[PDB]
Amino acid sequence: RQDNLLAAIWQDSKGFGYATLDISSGRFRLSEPADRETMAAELQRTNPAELLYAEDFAEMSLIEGRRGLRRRPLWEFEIDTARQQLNLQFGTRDLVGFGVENAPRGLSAAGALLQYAKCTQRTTLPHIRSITMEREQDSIIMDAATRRNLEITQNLAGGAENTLASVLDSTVTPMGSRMLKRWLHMPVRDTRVLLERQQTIGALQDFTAGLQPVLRQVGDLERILARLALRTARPRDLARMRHAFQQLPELRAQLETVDSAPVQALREKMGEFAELRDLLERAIIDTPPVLVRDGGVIASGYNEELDEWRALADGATDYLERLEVRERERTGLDTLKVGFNAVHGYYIQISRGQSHLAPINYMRRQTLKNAERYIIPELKEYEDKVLTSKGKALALEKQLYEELFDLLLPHLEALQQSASALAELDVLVNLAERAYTLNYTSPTFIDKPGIRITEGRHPVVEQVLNEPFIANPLNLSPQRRMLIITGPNMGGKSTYMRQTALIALMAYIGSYVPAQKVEIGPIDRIFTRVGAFMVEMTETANILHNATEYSLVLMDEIGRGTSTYDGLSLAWAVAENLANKIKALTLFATHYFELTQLPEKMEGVANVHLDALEHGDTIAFMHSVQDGAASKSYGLAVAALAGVPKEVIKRARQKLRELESIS
Amino acid sequence: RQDNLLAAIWQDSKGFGYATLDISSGRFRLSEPADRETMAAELQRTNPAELLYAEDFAEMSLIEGRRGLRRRPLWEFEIDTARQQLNLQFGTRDLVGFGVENAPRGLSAAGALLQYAKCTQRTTLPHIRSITMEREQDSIIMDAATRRNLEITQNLAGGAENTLASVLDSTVTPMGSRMLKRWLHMPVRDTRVLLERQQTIGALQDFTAGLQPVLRQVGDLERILARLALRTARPRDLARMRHAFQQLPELRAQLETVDSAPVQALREKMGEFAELRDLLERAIIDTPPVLVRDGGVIASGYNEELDEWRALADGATDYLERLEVRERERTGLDTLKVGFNAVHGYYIQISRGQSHLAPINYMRRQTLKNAERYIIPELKEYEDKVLTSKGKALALEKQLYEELFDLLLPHLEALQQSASALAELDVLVNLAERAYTLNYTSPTFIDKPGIRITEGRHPVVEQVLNEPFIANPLNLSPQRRMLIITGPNMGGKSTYMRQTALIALMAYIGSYVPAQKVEIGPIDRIFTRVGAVEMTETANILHNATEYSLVLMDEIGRGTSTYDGLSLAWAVAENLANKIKALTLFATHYFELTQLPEKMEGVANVHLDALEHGDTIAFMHSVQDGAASKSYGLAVAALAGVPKEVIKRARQKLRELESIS
Amino acid sequence: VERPASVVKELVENSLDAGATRIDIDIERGGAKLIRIRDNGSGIKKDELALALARGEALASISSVSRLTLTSRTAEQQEAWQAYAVTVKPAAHPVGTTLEVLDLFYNTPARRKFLRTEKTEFNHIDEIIRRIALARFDVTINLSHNGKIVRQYRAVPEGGQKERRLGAILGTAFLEQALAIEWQHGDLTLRGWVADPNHTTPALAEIQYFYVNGRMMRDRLINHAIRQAYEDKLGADQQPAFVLYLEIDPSRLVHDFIYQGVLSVLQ
DNA sequence: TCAGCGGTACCCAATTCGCCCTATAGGCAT
DNA sequence: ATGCCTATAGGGCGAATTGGGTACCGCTGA
Ligand SMILES: Nc1ncnc2c1ncn2[C@@H]1O[C@H](COP(=O)(O)OP(=O)(O)NP(=O)(O)O)[C@@H](O)[C@H]1O
Ligand SMILES: Nc1ncnc2c1ncn2[C@@H]1O[C@H](COP(=O)(O)OP(=O)(O)NP(=O)(O)O)[C@@H](O)[C@H]1O
Repeated sequence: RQDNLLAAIWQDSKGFGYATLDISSGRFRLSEPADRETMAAELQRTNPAELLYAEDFAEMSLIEGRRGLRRRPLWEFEIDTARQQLNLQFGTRDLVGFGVENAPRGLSAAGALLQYAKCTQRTTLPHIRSITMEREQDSIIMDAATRRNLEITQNLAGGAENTLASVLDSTVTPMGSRMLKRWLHMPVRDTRVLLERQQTIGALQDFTAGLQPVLRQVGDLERILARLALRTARPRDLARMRHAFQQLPELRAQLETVDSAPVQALREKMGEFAELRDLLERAIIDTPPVLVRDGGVIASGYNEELDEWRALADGATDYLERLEVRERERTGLDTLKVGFNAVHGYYIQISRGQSHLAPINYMRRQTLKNAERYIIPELKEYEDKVLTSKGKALALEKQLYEELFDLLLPHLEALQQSASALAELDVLVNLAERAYTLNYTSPTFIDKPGIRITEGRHPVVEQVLNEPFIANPLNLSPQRRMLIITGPNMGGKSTYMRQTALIALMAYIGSYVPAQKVEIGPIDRIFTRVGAFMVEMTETANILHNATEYSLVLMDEIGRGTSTYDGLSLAWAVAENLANKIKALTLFATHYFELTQLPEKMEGVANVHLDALEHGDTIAFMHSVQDGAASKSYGLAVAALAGVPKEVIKRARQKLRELESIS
Repeated sequence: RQDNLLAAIWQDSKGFGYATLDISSGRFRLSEPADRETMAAELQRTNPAELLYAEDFAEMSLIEGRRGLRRRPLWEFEIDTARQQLNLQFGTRDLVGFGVENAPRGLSAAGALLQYAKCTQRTTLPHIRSITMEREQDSIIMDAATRRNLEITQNLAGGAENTLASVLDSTVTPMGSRMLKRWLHMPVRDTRVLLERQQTIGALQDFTAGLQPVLRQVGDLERILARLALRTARPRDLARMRHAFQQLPELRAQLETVDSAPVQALREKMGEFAELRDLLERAIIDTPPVLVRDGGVIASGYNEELDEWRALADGATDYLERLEVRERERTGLDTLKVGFNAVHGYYIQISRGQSHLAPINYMRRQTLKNAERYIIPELKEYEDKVLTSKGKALALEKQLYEELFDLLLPHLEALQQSASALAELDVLVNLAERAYTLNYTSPTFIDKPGIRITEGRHPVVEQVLNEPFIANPLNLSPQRRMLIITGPNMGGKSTYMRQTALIALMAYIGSYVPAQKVEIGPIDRIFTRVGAVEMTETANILHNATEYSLVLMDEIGRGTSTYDGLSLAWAVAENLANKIKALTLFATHYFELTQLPEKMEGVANVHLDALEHGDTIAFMHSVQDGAASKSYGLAVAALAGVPKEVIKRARQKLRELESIS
Repeated sequence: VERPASVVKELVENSLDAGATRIDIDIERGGAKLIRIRDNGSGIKKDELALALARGEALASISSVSRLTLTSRTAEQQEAWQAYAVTVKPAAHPVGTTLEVLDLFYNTPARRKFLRTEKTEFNHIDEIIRRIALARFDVTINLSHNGKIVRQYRAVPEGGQKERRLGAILGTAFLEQALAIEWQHGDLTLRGWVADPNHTTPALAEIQYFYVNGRMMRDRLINHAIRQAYEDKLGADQQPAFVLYLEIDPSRLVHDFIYQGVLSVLQ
């Protein structure tokens, strides 16, 4: 009815870290509430009968109205002792298999709580065998192992080739590519927001083609706005911004006809800012140079005094031409040419043969090998008005350009909203393109955890392959909550597992899903195991402790272990555990044919396998999921198909029938 | 006693690609000779009775003095058909398991040779069962599987922490960090060049500390020289170059005392450009600004006329102060202040109350909220002499600065040699410091393939591990040419395998190796395997690996059933002990393979003994003659965090399975 | 066992007394969150480990007073046994003994206040090693802090080149000015180094260390004997710089033996 | 061909973090 | 009391370090 709960809390410069312990059950939890009200709600929720705090706790207001308070030293909340003590408590070499290793803020609380727990109790605490991170936000729970393995945004090498990004990233502008990458990093699980996107994407499927060229004109407006705030923006950045402003009347017209209130809401957030368009159109030249440094940025008609100091530098070539002409006529020297030099200034060069036939008005400035350059008062006067007018017109150009920041920054906030909205439109319209092109379906969300796929396919593997993906369906529910996927190597069982993982993630960005028809339930935690044991078994334990009734478990080859008796026996207990105790959503791709005796042993487990036909040494993989189990080994048949010599394959078949003669 | 041999060749803008075939035996091969003489030597070596060339072959001079020549079309040497045709010939889905997939220049020759072979013969040629690439550079042949696994420059995650780089990369300058990294991806096997480094590294062990601070002053001279050649160099780059030039007298003195002819040679290759030192010392200010755009680069005393145009801009503040003072006295307005403005130039500001009490000489330039700014002929005249002198002094600064490229580029070549030598010194002295620091030994090279390690250790793992590395002894030779390392997880299966791989590579950069004593033989190819695909990499190692190659097979047996991976592992071990006789390391969990030392000659049973006490376990981490006693995942499972209740269910299911065997 | 350098002192000694020629002395957070001493000395059996804690004087002076993790493998074929906190289970470790101990401070709040900041406290730990280093030229000592290897005192071979490690302990400043001494009258044998008082600078004046059959004793008798010798060569009487080693059969005569040894070396 | 033209990798270079150090007091046996 | 020693904490300076700016690199329809 009512509990006796113990807890602890600590903070750094970043945020807060929290931990608890019930001595009745032996539950030991962790969290990192980032803000204050979240932290106050977490204390209010748990309601510990005894609460720890470090002597130097800054935000004391939280704990000054709580009961059974305990002032503790600082050193007790140090991560060094915390990690060391908790590692020997659980007996592990790391706390990675609790999924809390990279939560040091919270482990300061946990570390201080256990040191205190071992001292408060000093009793039998083997009912404490684990800790787990219960995130303050449960909108989505994703491990870096998924992000690196599924290759959502990043392949194994580190690039973005044959990822879910590469596929979905046909986005015309880079700020669209990034918002796409973030959404995949943070799949929204708020049913309303997910349906907001699915109704948006459905309406733009047809209108996608018209808007996409208009979005490619914008460029990266988001990063231009960043430099605008820093007062480090460049002319060709402002040129892109103006080019983007001209498209807002066009986009407001195309999206006005579209039937989707979310689109009409995005269309208003899109805005127009036709005043800020007018400013930049009048201010800047159509295509100015790279930097402001050497001017030629602000167009004539904007500033009258810019045009004044320009008019001095503009009355340049004609002034020298008429001098060059008059002096060529008067002297009778046709090699006479009036030109500029950065070093000496302007001059009058005459060929060496005609050099000393020049008049007495000319003063020697520069003696050359092939000529004699001179200077005269008219030029040396005109030399001054140019050099200075250049710098002052250019100086006015720097100042005006920085003044344009003072004119744009009043709308800075509204432009970021617009830029985010334009970036969002590129993503949404890009997804609406992908859904239109590949005939992706809209998955609808149910109350209980389960994915029902009808002829579904791997959204990435299908695009790169030179054969249409053998799309296969799925039927997950808390009744059919695990599938033992046996079969061959290149059988497609890691694919059908990873295809299911993307489908869930793609469904949870409100994007149309790679299938004919999907109905999916709440998936809070997407856990994955990545092959290559001290890497493998650590992740599996994390997924045992952390995974819930609602979590999606993606086991790949639990069994790359020291034998076929350790790996099976573990995998066996893991399958039982997730069917008996957790009763969680599990996909168990394995080569342990002995585990195919679990559908008869367990309730919730179901035998499936990947059909393959082998003729001779060559083998062909149907890549189709069938209800049943694997026929036999297939590595022998694959080995040759991977290049392995027939001297090995024959010796494999010769050693096979020496081992297969036993069993 | 000569055979009928067939060949083909093609070239792109980069280099040349080559392929051959003997129709008696069925041996089909591949190469990419980069230069001409290498390509001429390869034709001379093989000596094909029939030789193919594409109609548009550029360097015809090679083939116009050869016999049985065949002019072929271009499209036949296209990679698309080549890959497609050769894939279906071997029956593979890729040519990755031949180690030629990323050698397209050579596959144009191989592709065109087979299309010709299928047309010359027009019968079944199952004798053609494989191809293989031979980049037999003095540089060791390594698949990227090794570089991503050994973590030479990059760990599994993609960072450069817990690498062999991170460890050996205590190099003071970045150009040292890079030459270190290139050596580790291109290990020298010219035993003479390796001994040149080992004699160098032994002599600098003592002097390592004193030289290292002097090398940290240099900075990245190598990339500064690249910008100097491009005529795009920055003042701060030339400042670093001068700071480096000042250290050359110092380094020439320290290395003069050292007893090593290779060091004395490198000391001469370092040379001295004290003439270029004098130039930059006189020319540039001690620390100039970022760009030449801003001026304030070239120091006074270098150019007379630079200082002339500067002297105009320097007679500024006193001219305006005396104006400000005289005009404040004359008018009787004390709020009168003469200041500069980037936009408008210089001016004379007076407070709004005193603004219209100013004299008739004053011309309005700028009206303010709080004041009235003016301009006068004396200022507007002085305004000209400043603005123009700035630009002309600054223009002379740009020109002089580019002229310094015409003074330095005569030595450009000699500076690259010096920079390479300085970069090489940082590497060598860094390794001399590492070998001094981490108690490394000098490995000596023998005639036949084999590594004899005496209390060796993993050069990386030992450094980052809190506890000491349990030293392991090794004895590889063509007599003991394979070791079945069965054992627990945290047994040290992977460590002792990968520790051996680094030891070989570290020995083949002429650097002192992580061991008490090593004697090592020729290792040409280092081939490695790890879980992400599997069969693809193993096959490459099978086909490519020779009597001399180092094989590092890791858990072959991640398969479809117990039988397909045991049978393959047993066959691959037999193959590399029966046929190929390569120096092989086959860490694995297959205790069933421990029946091969009695089956095979050259195979030897070893294991990383683990003694289980209480519920918990100790791993001796020491290689013992024998095999694994039992399964260890059960013991590890708990150590990976797993609840004890499924470990219990594991032990309860274990004894249901162990009751059979 | 009040200063963190005290814990070191005892434990680093504990290795030397086991016949150690390698000491891995390691620390983190200025000795507040790691005190690790690993040796290549003689190991201690699973039997002797238990009641040594529950050298046996010093181990127990820190063991139940800290989170002490004492592991060792006897040179005799065995399996490295390991204790914690009073719990023996086996590790795997080379021939010798290792004490990866965390801060003694546990139930004493006042002993935390006694802590004199840190960095300064690892600088005091350094001095302990720096002293112990000069005492034993046959033992290798690698000192590390925060995981960073700090100082590297490598064992010189018997009657070898002592100056490198000497210079590692006493910096490059002293090494240059180091004038070696070799005095001998019957049972008494004096060895070591002295910086030439002519070129003695403020930086050198930090070094004043005198070792008597391994043990260092801070005795004022020696201060007189030395500053008598530094006065009666050149007029200037500034702060001296020296490291000296006297071997005696197990007072005022010894004072006179010292003085005579110095003045002859300097000239 | 072609002239921008935006991207993109990569070398800085002010900024951030950690290490040193010297005036500034205390400190504790005498 | 006391007087020479001794650690100390803020301040200064140096060493990493990642964002910002630049020179370069294809390249993209036109
Ligand atoms: N449905 C599918 N349609 C077509 N090709 C597929 C399909 N599923 C998988 N593949 C191909 O199968 C190969 C690898 O399949 P995968 O599922 O990884 O094999 P596995 O049996 O899981 N063994 P493993 O490679 O160790 O993971 C690749 O060439 C895939 O493109
Ligand atoms: N000789 C050794 N000395 C010290 N630690 C070692 C040694 N060998 C292995 N280890 C440690 O053992 C752990 C991993 O061992 P490793 O051999 O890489 O794994 P394994 O036994 O092959 N199993 P797996 O993790 O699947 O690769 C790490 O903590 C290593 O530091």
